Amino acid sequence: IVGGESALPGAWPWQVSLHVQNVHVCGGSIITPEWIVTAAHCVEKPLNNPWHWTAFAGILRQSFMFYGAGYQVEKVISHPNYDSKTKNNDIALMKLQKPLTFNDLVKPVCLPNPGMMLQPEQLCWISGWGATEEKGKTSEVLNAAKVLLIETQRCNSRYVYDNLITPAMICAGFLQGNVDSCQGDSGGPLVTSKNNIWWLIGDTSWGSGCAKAYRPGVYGNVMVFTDWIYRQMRADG
Amino acid sequence: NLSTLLRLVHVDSFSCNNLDKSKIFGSCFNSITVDKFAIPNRRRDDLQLGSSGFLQSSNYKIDISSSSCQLYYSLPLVNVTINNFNPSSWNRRYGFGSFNLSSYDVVYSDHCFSVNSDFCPCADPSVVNSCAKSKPPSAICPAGTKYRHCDLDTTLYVKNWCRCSCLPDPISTYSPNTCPQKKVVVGIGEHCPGLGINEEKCGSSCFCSPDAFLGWSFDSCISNNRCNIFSNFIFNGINSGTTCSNDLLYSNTEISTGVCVNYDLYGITGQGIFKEVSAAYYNNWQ
Amino acid sequence: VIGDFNCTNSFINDYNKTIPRISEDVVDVSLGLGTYYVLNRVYLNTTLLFTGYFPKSGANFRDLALKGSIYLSTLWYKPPFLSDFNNGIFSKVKNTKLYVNNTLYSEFSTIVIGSVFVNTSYTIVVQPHNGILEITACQYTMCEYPHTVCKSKGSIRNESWHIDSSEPLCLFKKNFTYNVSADWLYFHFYQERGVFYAYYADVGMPTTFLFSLYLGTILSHYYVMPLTCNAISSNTDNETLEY
Ligand SMILES: *[C@@H]1O[C@H](CO)[C@@H](O[C@@H]2O[C@H](CO)[C@@H](O)[C@H](O)[C@H]2NC(C)=O)[C@H](O)[C@H]1NC(C)=O
Ligand SMILES: *[C@@H]1O[C@H](CO)[C@@H](O[C@@H]2O[C@H](CO)[C@@H](O)[C@H](O)[C@H]2NC(C)=O)[C@H](O)[C@H]1NC(C)=O
Ligand SMILES: *[C@@H]1O[C@H](CO)[C@@H](O)[C@H](O)[C@H]1NC(C)=O
Ligand SMILES: *[C@@H]1O[C@H](CO)[C@@H](O)[C@H](O)[C@H]1NC(C)=O
Repeated sequence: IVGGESALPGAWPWQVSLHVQNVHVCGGSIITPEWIVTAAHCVEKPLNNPWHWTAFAGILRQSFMFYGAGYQVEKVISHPNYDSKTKNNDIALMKLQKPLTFNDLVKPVCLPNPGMMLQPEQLCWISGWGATEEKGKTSEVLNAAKVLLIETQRCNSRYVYDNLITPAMICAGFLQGNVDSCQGDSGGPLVTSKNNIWWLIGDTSWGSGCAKAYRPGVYGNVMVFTDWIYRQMRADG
Repeated sequence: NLSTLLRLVHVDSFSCNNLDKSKIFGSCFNSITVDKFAIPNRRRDDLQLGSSGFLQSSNYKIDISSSSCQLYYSLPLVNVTINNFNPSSWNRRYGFGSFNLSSYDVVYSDHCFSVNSDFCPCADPSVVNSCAKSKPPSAICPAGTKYRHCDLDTTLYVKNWCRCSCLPDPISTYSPNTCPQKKVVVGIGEHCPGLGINEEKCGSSCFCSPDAFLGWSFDSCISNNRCNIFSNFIFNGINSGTTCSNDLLYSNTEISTGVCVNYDLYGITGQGIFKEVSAAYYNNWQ
Repeated sequence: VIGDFNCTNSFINDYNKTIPRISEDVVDVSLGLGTYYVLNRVYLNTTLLFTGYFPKSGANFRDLALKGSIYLSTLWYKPPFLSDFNNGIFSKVKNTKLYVNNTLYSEFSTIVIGSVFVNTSYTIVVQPHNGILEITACQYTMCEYPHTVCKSKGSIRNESWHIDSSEPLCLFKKNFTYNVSADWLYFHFYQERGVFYAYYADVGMPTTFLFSLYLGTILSHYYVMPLTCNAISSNTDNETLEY
């Protein structure tokens, strides 16, 4: 997060950071207290054996325990039609073996229903644990920033990406720069304000640097993958 | 004299703002500033008292909080020429020439840009070597100015992909803050600092292409086989100074002989009868 | 110190002797020298008894002409060189003729009359430009070191006696002509009841009328600018400046 500010301990209980080998690598979001929504590029073949994974919730500063006080991931389900070259369909699901009862600062986000009628220049918010300016370390505290959604037709211009955005992917941010996410902000909750309720409609998949002109962030559109999530929940039980 | 000015000039329209023409015929002022420029046919409506047109934004701004007048006159097309010169300094620094247009054509500015001294539409050729997609031309920029800002970064699999600023053009760019060329509006008695230059056609020494200069157009000014030229008069102070009128009370009347007439000749008062008599004893000072 | 501005401070001397010169051949009004015609009146065959400002019969002159080559002097801008304009002065000057490539050039000094020689006051200057007298009375900006250079056989300096980025308010501006091949020139300057008069003549005993200007004030001082040149020395053509 570049150009943002530190996130106060308000009400943003939809950010879960996954820790492997006692170090933070990728994050995620929760929609129901039985699954974790996150990216799929961090669930590659070298990242197998989901038993060596823990999840933390309600933790702003990443220092509250050491190899304990976490939730062990039981099984991870990834998208079958995932490509490592173009980074398409980059959505993975992780299931926790704990009930994760609702308490203070614990409230998931509902899935977006088909037909939201989103505005073109809609306002959105980003959050995660990443670098500060460029090629930095993991932020100790939680920071957030404000981003805007740009059109896919304008994002497919020959000067910004040269038609490298699939219909299942959307672009967001500022074309002028100074507002982007650096390396380490995997997953990330991209929610918006509508009908007095937040809707998780984005998912950070890949990017080309941060705070760079003509290089906006890339967020996964979960509108097409809405039916795929419901199929995994019904097949589980 | 107001009569001598309107007679020898083919006046078509004359209106004053914050000033009445009654007091002009006889007064005293300190100084008079006159501004003259041609009138475009298509942009003839942008010269009104208050308009956000192309002329009042990049060519000449008309002040409203001062007593001024507007003069619309025409000039014959015989033995006349139009001077089209670029008042910009940094534009001609990199080898700017002329518009090379036909006669009876005037150039007006609609998109004006202002840059600082540390500006060079030229990239460092040592950095552009590691570029494969959208590789801009580069040359040696003179000392004292930084080279063009370009960055090399990979998106998903393209190792050699260089991104620069001022894309696609400074007139309509996606990131105006990143490009050093910024739009400016001319003020009271100020010219346009310069026009937009396409960096893609710039750069031996850094020499931009003559077709890279964008943000200008032209239009004829022929009406009834005559050219239209605008004139603006601004008065600085009133009831003071030395620039007084002449047709206020002395309009060079005629000598009326036969009857007695009052005298105000060279500071002498009286009455007398006139009589023309051939004399030759007068000198050039008496 | 004449004005209140800094013109130049390059090689300025401290003091000198600078003794004035008094000449022989006092005025003689028996033929017409010292008198002047009426303002704009023509008088036919008669005898007129006119009461005006005329010099005294049998009076001496003072040489106020100054010539410099490289260095100036501080005492040049101090009394008694800065005389007082009590009622008026009568000047007898000559045109310094210079021959360059069989061409005739005549230049002489410049007279400046005023009150305090500042921006908020008026100042009258009469300088010749190759036979053209530019008599202007505006509110000039006089500096502490006024001077004037010569056009023909120009010096290594530049004429700089006033500096103004804009035209000040002026009450009189008109050019006059005279005979370039003349020998002597005469002038009359005096004031009465707040108005100023001026006269000039190139040939003949009497003097001709120039103009009449109303000022409303009382002038008190006057000074004659020096003429910096190179052809007014002994090694060059033998010729001197007299005012
Ligand atoms: C110029 O004026 C003088 C002074 O009046 C004139 O001299 C007298 O003129 C009258 C008129 O003819 C004679 O009667 C006198 O005898 C003259 N006196 C002398 C001493 O000459 C003179 O005639 C005038 N000249 C003209 C008019 O041409
Ligand atoms: C009186 O004559 C002088 C000298 O010719 C005029 O001064 C010239 O003015 C023009 C117009 O500004 C300049 O281009 C010349 O360089 C001036 N010459 C010098 C020697 O200074 C002056 O304008 C004349 N005055 C009037 C009222 O016509
Ligand atoms: C009155 O006298 C004047 C001057 O002598 C003359 O011009 C005018 O013609 C006279 N009037 C008549 C009606 O004769
Ligand atoms: C100027 O003086 C010369 C010499 O005395 C003379 O020949 C010439 O006629 C004079 N010119 C005028 C206009 O008086």
